[PDB]
Amino acid sequence: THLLETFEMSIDHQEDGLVVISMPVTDKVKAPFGYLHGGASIALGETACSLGSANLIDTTKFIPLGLEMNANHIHSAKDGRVTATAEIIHRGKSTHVWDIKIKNDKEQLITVMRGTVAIKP
Amino acid sequence: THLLETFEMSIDHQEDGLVVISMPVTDKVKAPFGYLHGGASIALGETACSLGSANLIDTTKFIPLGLEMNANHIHSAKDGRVTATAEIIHRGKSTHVWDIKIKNDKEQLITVMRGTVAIKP
Amino acid sequence: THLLETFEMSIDHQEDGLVVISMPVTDKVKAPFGYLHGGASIALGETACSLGSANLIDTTKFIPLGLEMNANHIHSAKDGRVTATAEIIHRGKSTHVWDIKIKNDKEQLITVMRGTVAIKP
Amino acid sequence: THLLETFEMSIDHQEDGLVVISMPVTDKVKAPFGYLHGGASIALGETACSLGSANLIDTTKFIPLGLEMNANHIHSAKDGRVTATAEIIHRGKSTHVWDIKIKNDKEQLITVMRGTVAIKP
Repeated sequence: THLLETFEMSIDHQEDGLVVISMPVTDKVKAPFGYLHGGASIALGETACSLGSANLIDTTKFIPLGLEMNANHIHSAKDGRVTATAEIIHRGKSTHVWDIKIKNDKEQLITVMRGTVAIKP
Repeated sequence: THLLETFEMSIDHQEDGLVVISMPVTDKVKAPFGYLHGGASIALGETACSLGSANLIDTTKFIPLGLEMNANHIHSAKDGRVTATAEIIHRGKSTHVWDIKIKNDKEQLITVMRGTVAIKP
Repeated sequence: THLLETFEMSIDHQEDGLVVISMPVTDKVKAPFGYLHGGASIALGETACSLGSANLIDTTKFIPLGLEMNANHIHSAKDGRVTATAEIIHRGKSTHVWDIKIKNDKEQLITVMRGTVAIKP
Repeated sequence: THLLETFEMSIDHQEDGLVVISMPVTDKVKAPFGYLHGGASIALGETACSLGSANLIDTTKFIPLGLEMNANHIHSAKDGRVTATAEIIHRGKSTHVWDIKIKNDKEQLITVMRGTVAIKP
């Protein structure tokens, strides 16, 4: 699990075109200020659409590869859990485009993101 | 320190408009396939331009807040260290815009980013 | 109207937090290849959020200013009209964040876009 | 031709990995307010990295296809010409990543951009 383990990520739900993953906001993933580090949030998002694209393709002859990621940071989180919901926007043969919304415990948007995943042999 | 300590980041060089930060590529920050997780590289970059903006303002009066971040993933990193060089593009009164390039051991671009930092009271 | 005139843009529908704007796909807005220029589509989207943020503020005291825009180009538009649907994501005091989806005649996603608008005196 | 023609773009310089293209700031390309419309500036940049990728490939067999564009608007352009300078960041087999900086007359940064171009058969 690597990073996924380091961040204590858990997959709450998966279906085709949809991934919901969450993680605890701990000292380990805070910025020094400290509220959850924007980078930690983004890493959760990239994990979510990587898992999604992997679930949508044939693992045996293909591999999903993050190509482009972008993010707006909105509210902050200092405790509880944050939850990322990745929903697919486009399911191209070569690329997938995902929409990711990351919320805290108060249902506030913490980060809004889009990711582009290349599908490679 | 928090995430900065979790990822074992260290500043190699700072001067007005420039930050160079690096970190070792360990299992703790890999994706499960065995290469540095794209989100960890992005976290490195967000950190670099947050420090850079903090270095340009009166921090008794203002805080830097990451507003928008984007990133292209280019080559991968399996081991060694990765290094983020953040150079400022625009130092405005209310927003700073940063260019960040991240490279592995063999000087390959792993990630290129742009970061928009809000300056808040 | 300017560019909005040059592009023959027109507002299909408007309400709080929502803007639907369309334009004809003409030779004037085409890339030298056969289809609508990606930059023309993005200009439609940026106009859409600018109008929406304007509709959400006191236009006699503050003014909306595009700050950051990002776009995925998914499908092509060869003819007919394209339509941008901008829905607001976060309505902050100093920044508005918008989701924009642009579609052609055949219900295909042409462009998906996120736009950040500064609110300023 | 087409949008290039509409915007009166002039290719000022080309070499491998570099494209300099300018255009006049006319009412045609203004926002209503109105300075140069952000979208017009972005279309100029997307044009520059499209031409640059075309210059790098066998256009008897391949075409450049804009995949992702992002942009920070910085200063505004009121009149004269604006100039887009596109330099390549990464020239991959199937995708190219470009930096584009767009300036006005008074040497001010109007727009900074990163463009991701797909190389398609």
